[PDB]
Amino acid sequence: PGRLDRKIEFPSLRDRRERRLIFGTIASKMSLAPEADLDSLIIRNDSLS
Amino acid sequence: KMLMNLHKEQWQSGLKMYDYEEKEESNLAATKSMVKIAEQYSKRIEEEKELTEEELKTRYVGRQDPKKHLSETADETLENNIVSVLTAGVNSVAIK
Amino acid sequence: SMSVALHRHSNALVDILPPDSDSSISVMGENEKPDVTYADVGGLDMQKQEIREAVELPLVQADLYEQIGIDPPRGVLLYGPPGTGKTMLVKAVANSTK
Amino acid sequence: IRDEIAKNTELSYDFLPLSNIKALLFFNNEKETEKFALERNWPIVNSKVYFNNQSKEKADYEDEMMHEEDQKTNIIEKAMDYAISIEN
Amino acid sequence: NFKEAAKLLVDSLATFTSIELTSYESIATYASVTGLFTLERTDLKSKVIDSPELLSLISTTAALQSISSLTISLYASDYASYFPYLLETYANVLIPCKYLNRHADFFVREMRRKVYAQLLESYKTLSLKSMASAFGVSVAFLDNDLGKFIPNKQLNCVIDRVNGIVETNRPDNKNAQYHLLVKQGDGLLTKLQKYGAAVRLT
Amino acid sequence: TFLHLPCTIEAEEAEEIGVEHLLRDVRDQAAGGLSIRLTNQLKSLKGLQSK
Amino acid sequence: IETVFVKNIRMLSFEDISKATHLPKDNVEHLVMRAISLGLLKGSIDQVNELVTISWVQPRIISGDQITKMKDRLVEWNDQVEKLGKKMEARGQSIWV
Amino acid sequence: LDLMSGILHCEDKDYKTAFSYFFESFESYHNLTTHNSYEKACQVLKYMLLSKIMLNLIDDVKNILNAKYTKETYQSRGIDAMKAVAEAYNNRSLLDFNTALKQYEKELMGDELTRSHFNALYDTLLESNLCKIIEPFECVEISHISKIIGLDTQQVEGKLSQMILDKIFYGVLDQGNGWLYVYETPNQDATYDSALELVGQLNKVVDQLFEKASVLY
Amino acid sequence: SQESLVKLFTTNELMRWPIVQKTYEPVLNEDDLAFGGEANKHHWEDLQKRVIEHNLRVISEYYSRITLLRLNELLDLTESQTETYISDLVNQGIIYAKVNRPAKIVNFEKPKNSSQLLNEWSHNVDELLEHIETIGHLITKEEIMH
Ligand SMILES: Nc1ncnc2c1ncn2[C@@H]1O[C@H](COP(=O)(O)OP(=O)(O)OP(=O)(O)O)[C@@H](O)[C@H]1O
Ligand SMILES: [Mg+2]
Repeated sequence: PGRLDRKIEFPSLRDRRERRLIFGTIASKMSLAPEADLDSLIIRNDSLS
Repeated sequence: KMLMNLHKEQWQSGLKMYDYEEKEESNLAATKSMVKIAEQYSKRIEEEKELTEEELKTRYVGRQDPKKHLSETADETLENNIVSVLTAGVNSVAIK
Repeated sequence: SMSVALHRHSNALVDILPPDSDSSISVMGENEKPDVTYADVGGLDMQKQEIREAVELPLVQADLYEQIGIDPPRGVLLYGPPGTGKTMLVKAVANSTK
Repeated sequence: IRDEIAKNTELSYDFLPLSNIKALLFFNNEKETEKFALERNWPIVNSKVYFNNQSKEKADYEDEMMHEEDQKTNIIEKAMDYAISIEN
Repeated sequence: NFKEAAKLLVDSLATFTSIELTSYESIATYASVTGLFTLERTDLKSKVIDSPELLSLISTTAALQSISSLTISLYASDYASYFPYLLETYANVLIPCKYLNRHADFFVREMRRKVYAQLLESYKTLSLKSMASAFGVSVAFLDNDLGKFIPNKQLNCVIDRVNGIVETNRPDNKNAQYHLLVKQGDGLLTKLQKYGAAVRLT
Repeated sequence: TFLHLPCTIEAEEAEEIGVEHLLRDVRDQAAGGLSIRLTNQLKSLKGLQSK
Repeated sequence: IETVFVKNIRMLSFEDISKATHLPKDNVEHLVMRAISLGLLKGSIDQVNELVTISWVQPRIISGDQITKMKDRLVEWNDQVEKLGKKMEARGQSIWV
Repeated sequence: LDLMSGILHCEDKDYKTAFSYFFESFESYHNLTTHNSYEKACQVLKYMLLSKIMLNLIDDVKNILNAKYTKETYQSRGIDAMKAVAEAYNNRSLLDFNTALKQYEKELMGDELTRSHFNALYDTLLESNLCKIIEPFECVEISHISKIIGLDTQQVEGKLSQMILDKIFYGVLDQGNGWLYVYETPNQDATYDSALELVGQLNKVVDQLFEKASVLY
Repeated sequence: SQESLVKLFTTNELMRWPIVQKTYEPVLNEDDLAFGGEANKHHWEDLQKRVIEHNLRVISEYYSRITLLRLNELLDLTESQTETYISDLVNQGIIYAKVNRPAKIVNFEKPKNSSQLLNEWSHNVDELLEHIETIGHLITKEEIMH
C-alpha cells in the first residue's frame, strides 16, 4: 500500500453473466449466429478467458 | 532602389484582403487573451504597497510585466482591424 | 534547472525551452487507443469501473475528492492470467480521460 | 392650431379623404380644405391628400446639403479619424 | 437574493444536521421555493424533481405538497392546473413563513412570468383566446395579467387587441446583444472619468 | 512572340544576409506599424489607379 | 448573353427577355435553364423574384461597339478611384508617419 | 438479489447489464419449483424483452422467444403485448404502438417498470418521427404534422413546445397562422461572448486601482 | 435509340415524363428482358422515378427558389407525390430544400454561411487586381511591336 494501494486481480473463472457481456461487444463488431440461439455457447464455456 | 522593389505585388497586397475566416479567428484569440492577462494584472494590484520597488517586481511578477503585455496585445489588434475596415471601405467605393 | 536554447554561433542564452523538451517521447504511436471502447469490452465491466475511479476520476474532478477528504488514488497493479487485456484496460481509459 | 396638427400628421398618416382631413385639422369650409393643402405642399389626387409626398420633399432637401459628407461621415473617413489620434 | 439561498439550502438537503437546528420539514419547503425561482428548466430537473432526498420525504406536510405540485406542472408543460396550484402555494406555504412573507408578492409575479417565458419562447404567435383558456382564465383577465409585466420589459411581446392574437417579438439577434455590451462599457467610461479627474487635481 | 510569364523577387537565403546589411534605411514600405500601413494604403490607391 | 453583357447590371428580369425574344414567360424560363446547361451563362435562376443573376459570362466575339462599351465603363471606374483618392488625401494630411 | 440489481440498472438506462441480470433471474425461477415462482418468472420475462425493446433489437427477441416453453409454458398476455410493441417500434410507427397499448393497458397498470420505460419509449419515437418530417420542409402546417404521426391537433402542439425547450430543433409554433418554422441557426457569435468576460473584468479593476491611488487623498 | 437514351440522362436537361414515355413506349418498352417482361413492367414504372429524380437534381442546382405550384407542373406530379419525393431525396442526403405546406415555394438551396460568402468576395477582389496587373504588361508588348 502507498505504492500501490489499489490492486486489481483479474480472474478467468468469471460468471455466466460475465460471458454474455463479452459476446455482445463482439457481436457489435460482427454478429455471431444472429438467427440462432447464442445462449447455448455461454453455458458450454466454463473456463474460457 | 533595386533592393527596395520586390515587384508590383508589394503594393498590390495592401489592397489584397485575406480570408475573413482568418480575421475572426485572430480577433477571437486576442479577446480571450486580454481577459486572461487582465486577471494576471489583477494579481499585480492585489495589494502591491510593500516596501522597495525591486522586491515587488519579483513578488507580484512585475518582471515580465502584465501591464506591458496587455498593452501590446490591444494595440496590435486595434490597429489591424483599423486597416481591414479601411481597405474594405476602399474596395467598395473604388470598384463600384 | 531545465533545458533552454543557446544560439549556434553566439553561444549564449537567447531563448528558453519548456523542460518537457529533451525528455522521453510520450507514446511512440499516437496517444489514444484504436476504435476499442467500453462497447468492445467485454470483460470485466466492474473492474474497469474501479480503474476509471482510480485514474480518470480525480483528474476530471478534484473538488469531489476534497469533499471526502482523502488523498487522491494510489498506484494500480494489474496482475492476473493474460488474455485479460489488462494492458488495453489502461489504454481504453486513458483514451477517454483527455 | 391648424399648422401644428399638419406638421405632426406627416409622421402619423399616409392619406385622408377630404371629409376626414377637415374633421381632424378643423377646417370650416370645403375650399379651406384644398387651399391649406397647396401651402403645406400636399397634392390632391382622387380627392385624397397625401402626407407621403411631404416626406419625400423633406428627403430631397437633405440631399442638397453640402454639410452631409462630414456630418453622416463616410466609412473611409471614420477609419482614418481613429487611426490618426494614436499617431499624434 | 435567492441565488445564494438556493445554493446553500439545496446542498444542505443532502447532509442535513438537526442537532440544535431546525426541522427538515421547514428546510425542504424553503429549499424548493428558492430553487424554483433561480434554477432554469434544465437544472430544475436535476436538483429539485430528481433530488432523491426530496423524493423520499414524500407528501407528509401540506406545505411540501403545495410547492411540489407547482414545480412538476411548470416542468411538464401543463397550464390548466398551474393557475389554481399557484394560489394554494401562496395560501399554505409563503404566508405562514415569516421570511417569505416579505417575498410573497415577488413569487406571484415571477411565477407567472416564468410560465409565460416558456410559452412565449416556443411560439411565434398565440391567440388571446387560446392562451387564456389554457392557463384557465379568460380573455378579460389575461389582458390585465399581461399589462403588468410587459411595460416593465420582461417578456418582450405585444398583444394585438384588434386581431385577437398575442404576437411574440422577443429579439435574440445582434441588436439585443450590442445593447448589453454598451451598458457595461458606459459604467466603465464614467468610473474612469471620476477616478482619473480626482487624482488629476491633488 | 514573347508572352508575359509571372515574375517576383524573392532572394536566396545566402543573398539575404547582404540584403540586410546594405538596407539600413527606415523603409517607407516594409509593412510595419499603423503608421507605415496608412502611408501604404494611399500609395496602393494611386498604384492601381494609374494601372 | 448579349443583353446582360452590354448593360451594367448583372441580373436580368424575365419580362425583359419575354419582350425581346418574343415569347411567353413560360418559354423564357426554359431558355434560361438551357443557357445554364450549355455554359453560355452560369448563375442562379430565381423564379419567385423573376431574376436571373449571373456569375459567369463566357468569353465572346468582340466587335468595335463592345470595346467602346468596355472602355467607357472603365472611365467611370477610373473617375470613382480618383474621387475616393481626393478624399483619402484630405483626411490625414497632417500625419502620415 | 440478481433481479433487484437488474431493475435498478434498467432504470439507470443501461440495458445490456440489466439484460444479463434478468436473464439469470428467469433461469433461477424456472429451475426452482413452481408454486409462486412461475408468477415471478413471467414478470421477469416481460423485463428481459423490455431491455431489448429499448435497445431496438428484434433479432435477439427472436432468439429468446421459443415455442418450446417461452410461448407454451409461459404463454401469456404479456407476450402478446411485447411482440406488438417490439414490431411497432422498428416500423417507426407511433400509430401502431398507440393501438397496441390500448388493448394491453393492464400491462402498463400492473407493471411499474414496463410503464416507466414505455413512457420513455413514446417520447423517443415521437421525437424521432418529427425530425424526419421537418428536415426537408420549412413553413410546414401543424395540421399536416398531425396527419403523419396520427394524433389530435391540440395534443401535437403541446408536445412540440416541450421539444423546443428540450432544444433539439428549437423553432417557433404559430398557433394563429398554423405553421411551424424551423430555426437551427446560431444564437450567439463567439467574439461577443469573449468580450463579456473582458469588459466585466475591467469594471472590477478600476475600483481596485483607486483603492491603491486613494493614498493621494 | 439507346444512344439518345444514354445521352439524355448524362447531360443536364429539363424534360417531361408523358412525352419521354411516348417516345420510348413503341421502342424500348417492347424490347423484352428490360421492360417487355411482366415484373419488368415494374422496371418501366421505375423509369419514371429516375426521370423525376433527374429533374429534381437539375432544378436543385440551377434554381435557388421556385414556387411549388410550378415545380408540380414541370415534374408531371400531383402535389402530394412532389412533397414525398423531395423528402426521400433529402434523407438520402444528396439534395436540400425547404418546402412550404401552404405551397408557396420550395427553396432549393442549403442556406449559405456568413464566412463562406465573405471568403468568396475577398477572392474576387484579388482576381480583379491580378487581372489588371497582367493586362498592363501586354499593352506594352503590343504597342511597341506595332
Ligand atoms: N474486454 C475485451 N473485449 C474485447 N477484446 C478484448 C478484451 N479483453 C482482451 N481482449 C483482446 O485480447 C487481447 C489481449 O489483451 P492484452 O493485450 O491486454 O493482454 P494482458 O492480459 O495484458 O497480457 P501480458 O501478461 O502479456 O501483459 C486484446 O488486445 C484484445 O484484442
Ligand atoms: Mg500486457
